[PDB]
Amino acid sequence: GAQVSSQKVGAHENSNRAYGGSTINYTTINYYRDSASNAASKQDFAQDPSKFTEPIKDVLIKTAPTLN
Amino acid sequence: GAQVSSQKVGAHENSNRAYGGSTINYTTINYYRDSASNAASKQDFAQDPSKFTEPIKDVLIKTAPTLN
Amino acid sequence: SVRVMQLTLGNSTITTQEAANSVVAYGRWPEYIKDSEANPVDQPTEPDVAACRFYTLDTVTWRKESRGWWWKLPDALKDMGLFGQNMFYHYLGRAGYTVHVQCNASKFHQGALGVFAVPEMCLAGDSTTHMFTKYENANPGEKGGEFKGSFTLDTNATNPARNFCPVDYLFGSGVLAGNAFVYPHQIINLRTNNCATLVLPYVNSLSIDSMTKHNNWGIAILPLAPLDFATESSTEIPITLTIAPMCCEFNGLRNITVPRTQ
Amino acid sequence: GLPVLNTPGSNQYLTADNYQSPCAIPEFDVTPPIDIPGEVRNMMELAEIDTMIPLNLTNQRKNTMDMYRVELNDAAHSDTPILCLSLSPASDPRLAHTMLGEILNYYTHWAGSLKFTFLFCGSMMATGKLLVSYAPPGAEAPKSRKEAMLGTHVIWDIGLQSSCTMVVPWISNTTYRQTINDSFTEGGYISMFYQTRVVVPLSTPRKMDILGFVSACNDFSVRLLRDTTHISQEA
Amino acid sequence: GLPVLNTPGSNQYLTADNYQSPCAIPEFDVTPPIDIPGEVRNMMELAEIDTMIPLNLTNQRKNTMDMYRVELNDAAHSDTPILCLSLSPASDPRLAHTMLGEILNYYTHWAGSLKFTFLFCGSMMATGKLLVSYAPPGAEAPKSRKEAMLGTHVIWDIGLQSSCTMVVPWISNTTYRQTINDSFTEGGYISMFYQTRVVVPLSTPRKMDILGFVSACNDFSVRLLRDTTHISQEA
Amino acid sequence: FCGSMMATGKLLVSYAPPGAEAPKSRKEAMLGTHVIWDIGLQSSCTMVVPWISNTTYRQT
Amino acid sequence: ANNLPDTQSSGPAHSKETPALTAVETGATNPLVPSDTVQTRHVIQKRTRSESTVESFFARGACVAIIEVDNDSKLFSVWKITYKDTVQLRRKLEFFTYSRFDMEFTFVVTSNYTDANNGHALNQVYQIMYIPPGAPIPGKWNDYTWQTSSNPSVFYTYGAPPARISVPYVGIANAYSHFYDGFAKVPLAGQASTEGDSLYGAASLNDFGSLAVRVVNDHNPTKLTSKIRVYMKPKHVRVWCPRPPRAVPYYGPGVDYKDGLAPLPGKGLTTY
Ligand SMILES: COc1ccc(OCc2ccc(COc3c(Cl)cccc3Cl)cc2)c(Cl)c1
Repeated sequence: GAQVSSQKVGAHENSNRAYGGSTINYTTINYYRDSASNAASKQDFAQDPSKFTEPIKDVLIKTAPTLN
Repeated sequence: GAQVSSQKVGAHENSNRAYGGSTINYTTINYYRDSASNAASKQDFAQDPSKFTEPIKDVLIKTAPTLN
Repeated sequence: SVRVMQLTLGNSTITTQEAANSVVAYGRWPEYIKDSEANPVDQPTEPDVAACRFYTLDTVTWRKESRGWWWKLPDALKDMGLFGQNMFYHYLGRAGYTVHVQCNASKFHQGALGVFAVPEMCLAGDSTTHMFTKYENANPGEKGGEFKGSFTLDTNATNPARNFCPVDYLFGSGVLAGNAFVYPHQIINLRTNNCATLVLPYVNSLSIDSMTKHNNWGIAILPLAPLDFATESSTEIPITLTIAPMCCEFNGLRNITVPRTQ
Repeated sequence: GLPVLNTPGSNQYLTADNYQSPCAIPEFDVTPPIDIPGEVRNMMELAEIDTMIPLNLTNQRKNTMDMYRVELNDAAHSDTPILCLSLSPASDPRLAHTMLGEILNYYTHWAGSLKFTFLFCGSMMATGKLLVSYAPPGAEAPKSRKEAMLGTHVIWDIGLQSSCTMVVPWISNTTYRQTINDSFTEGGYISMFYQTRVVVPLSTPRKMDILGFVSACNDFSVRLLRDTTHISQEA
Repeated sequence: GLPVLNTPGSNQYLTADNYQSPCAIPEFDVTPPIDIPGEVRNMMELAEIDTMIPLNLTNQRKNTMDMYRVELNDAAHSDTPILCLSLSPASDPRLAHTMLGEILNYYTHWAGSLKFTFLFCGSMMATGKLLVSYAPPGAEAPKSRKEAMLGTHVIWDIGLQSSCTMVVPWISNTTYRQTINDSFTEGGYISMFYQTRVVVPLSTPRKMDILGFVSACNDFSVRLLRDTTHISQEA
Repeated sequence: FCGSMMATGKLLVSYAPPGAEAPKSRKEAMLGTHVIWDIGLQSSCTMVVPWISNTTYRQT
Repeated sequence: ANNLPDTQSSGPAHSKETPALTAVETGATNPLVPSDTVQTRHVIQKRTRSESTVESFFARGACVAIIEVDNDSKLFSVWKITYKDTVQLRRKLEFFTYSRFDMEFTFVVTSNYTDANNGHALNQVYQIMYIPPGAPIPGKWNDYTWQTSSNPSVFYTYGAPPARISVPYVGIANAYSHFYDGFAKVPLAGQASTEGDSLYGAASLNDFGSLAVRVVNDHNPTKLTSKIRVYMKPKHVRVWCPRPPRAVPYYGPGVDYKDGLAPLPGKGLTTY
């Protein structure tokens, strides 16, 4: 039940282990039945800001005149 | 001897790990020989209340007249 | 074009020749409750055309000295035809809205109105007692309320007003008004447009709620650039508010609710 | 040995934890089970059994067998309620001590439909029609049959089938209600009225009792285990 | 048991750790989610929405609706600035309280491009051309249109399209700038001048306002979460 | 609309099927069939009075 | 939590496309990038928004309460659960209208002798009992309620690493409401003014219950005080409807204000 993800290496050691292998991976295993007990995975996604930045009914191009 | 079950995720993180993978599973291993030492699995079943709610000899339909 | 539109709901139609597009809040169009998100088990009532139509609330007048206006939904529509009837006869109710604010002037007038639709628009009170505003004052109906230029604490201990004291630059809630642009909005700049149109889906932490106890949306109108004309220190232009409920569905029918007033 | 790092929470005792521990009586020959009748798997099974409601909590009747009896009579038709109740299954004094109410007091939230069954204990010669009603919260509590009839109701005709069930559907704003009296999660009102009137011939008792029962429907659930106030211990 | 060795750091409590812990309310029936409109995934989404800038912080205008209004007039052409600002989005008093500035105050570093949009609120009969400018740090802050015109600038012609946007490109020595006033990571100057002049006919207001807005571009990012000075608590 | 080009305004044209009190305020009129006319380039506005009748034909 | 787009090189322009001009009246923000208004070079973007994700923004243990108990009724204390007793976490949560997450609670316990030269006591054990709305609240530091047969309790031994437990999403709605524009009651026509009156913006009178804390050891005449600092961290976070942050000082559980109403300093319009 182990989950193996890879790390985003910031500072690199003068090793090939700093660039590949299990040496740039980390392992995770959940010990509790309730999902609330789990830690945060932090592999979180993003989205389009459009719902806030452009909640416009008739879609407009920046090059084209906004007021038409 | 590890037992791998899946959790019933309540609050979901903005990750795909919150929806799949070993990240929504939990692992268990018994360390003691006596079953008394074990924790509760909590994967418990339910049953029909009929033995209490309808301990009637001649089965009756709700749509049909009870006193016949 | 971006400027000419026609909105038809039920037996009511609105036309405009000077629009600046329309905003659909959070990109969500109003909808009915899906079976997967349903809660109350009883068959809902959906008045449809009888309730989902354009209702014109009272016209307010904009002057050089105006600080702003506010309304609460569904509150402002509680006395509107069959929408109000269904609201009071049912324990639970849900609805989206099409808010159409109207304000025309001339090519020699200036001014800009910021029209904001705020989910859970909680306003600040007038006393040192927290959350002291009383039901009757929080729900003015179609006449709504007004913003003030400053905070004035109610000191009458014998007869507390138990009212709101929404200061304009503090957006009536202790936040800076310039940041209110994070909420769905449009601007009625007199040199550009006649109106502002906002389509609001139902927003809440529940699928359906009590319309009498809870106001889902708040409409705030603030003069971003004050009204000015030719050389007439004296200038008044009306601001009419027309709102239409959408996808109305009510649950929990019983005897009618008659709330306490004034 | 294997390098370890102690995380916060170490050496604590969570009363609701679920860990393993050594057995103090190892290799014990456990007595095998036998198939005993009446096994229970879920507490909700018990909440679905009809239990008699102590409807008459008047000073002379409360805490006696009379608290369970609601008397009717052959008087001319009246629009006044025979009984009134609030849908607060865990807190209303009339519901809080039924099997359903007892279980709800070990939990913080409840959700689902309920059903009230009434038994007519008059003679066979007695007839009558009654209106049982349920009004979702938010308006004035019904005080006449005219107001009650506008909400959920079942018109009970008395005859061979001695009982009548009225289902109080789950009509709520929140996904779960609280087991305490709280206006935010208020449930509504239950009331009964005479539709026509109880009619009896000569040589027949003019007053008789009806008994009420309450149980949970198959969509009923509770959550957040808590301690009940129904049991205490002094010193 | 299994031989272990406790490493330094054991039994400590790092406020920013990410470990598992036992659940105090096991088997709780969690209320499922509903699709509520307006969900947010990243704080940077909020920094990309135009927010009005309180440009006029003069003693009579600060902390009133007038702090947002910058007045223009039909006077003859002048080379003096209409407004001046420093590119310190988190620290300059005029930028520090915008939605962008508020978010930047919860982080120690910022990097990316910004854009300033100006709205003309004069009458339809009013015309004019304005020069909006951005001067990277290192030289004298522009005090005349002649100096401003030598840096990044957009000549705004007023007409149908009421607004004009000037993008302040990411021109920096360091890979990230600090959210505090620091010369090492200084950003430059923003200023506005009249290109020609505002012209209005008769029977038209000779003074009008313009409103400014600021938002982050799609290449904007912040790092190192810290506490803001924008909220305090006495006693 | 035969006003000058510099004139603007919004008007509400209404139609109320028979049976209730004839509308005397905009508040009553707005509850029936209506078209909100915005004055501008298109000089005219049309309001359709739909056939809403009990009988199949009305008398003249 | 990802990458940002590269800057593409952009040359001069002379066209009828004018991205610099716009109309903010529509309610939209102009999505310009540097190459729209200036000549740009190609830059391969390596910066990411990994730390500004909704999760990383809240992934910190914030203090929400400091419960105090004097082991010489103060032998035990009760804290009504809330996030509004402090200002820092509260302000961050209020950037949004609704939220849904799990919670991690860490308890830092400290104690000391009030007297520099008097008294002595053996190591203390604390009991932190959660009393869900409805459960009986302790009247004495040692009454029957502390048996916790159903309420979750945490027994902490002084000196041990801070205690820590996780709580699931416990709301009765589909999300937690940071703002509730309404009342718990509707006053009906005819009823006395005392009737149907409730607080504005308040839901349940007892939303989440409270914590009852006590020292389990028998109290000695020695003067001692203990403080339990409660730290809470939202994990597995989802938030809806952004709102402008609090600009003036908080004045209670509501959006009420009173004191610091003039937050901005003075600055010359033409002063850099
Ligand atoms: C929107 O932001 C929110 C929403 C809800 C919150 O509180 C809900 C809540 C409900 C129950 C418990 C009980 O938790 C505990 C248990 Cl079981 C055992 C021991 C100790 C604790 Cl501590 C704790 C918090 C907070 Cl603090 C912020």
